[PDB]
Amino acid sequence: TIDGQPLSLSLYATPADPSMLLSAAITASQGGGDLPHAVMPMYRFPVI
Amino acid sequence: TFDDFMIIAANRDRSENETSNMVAFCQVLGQLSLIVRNIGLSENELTLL
Repeated sequence: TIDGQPLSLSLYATPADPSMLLSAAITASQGGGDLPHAVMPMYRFPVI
Repeated sequence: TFDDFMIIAANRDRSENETSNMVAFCQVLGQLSLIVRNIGLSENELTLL
């Protein structure tokens, strides 16, 4: 203008949106229990 | 190592260097506990590395 102020208005850039935070549960896989060696005892079946 | 920390333990008669080494071992263990539970690691990422 006569005073130095601009006629055409300014551009308003869009701000960035807040992102959505993500989490996860990674999982493991260990081996199972393997059977030991069997020993024969001295007692009968109802006692053992 | 983890062995020879057990042998410095379970004695109750150790040198000052022995208890200093066991204290350094336990403090490195505590640092590792903090470095795991602070960053968040459910060990499937950790034990791979």
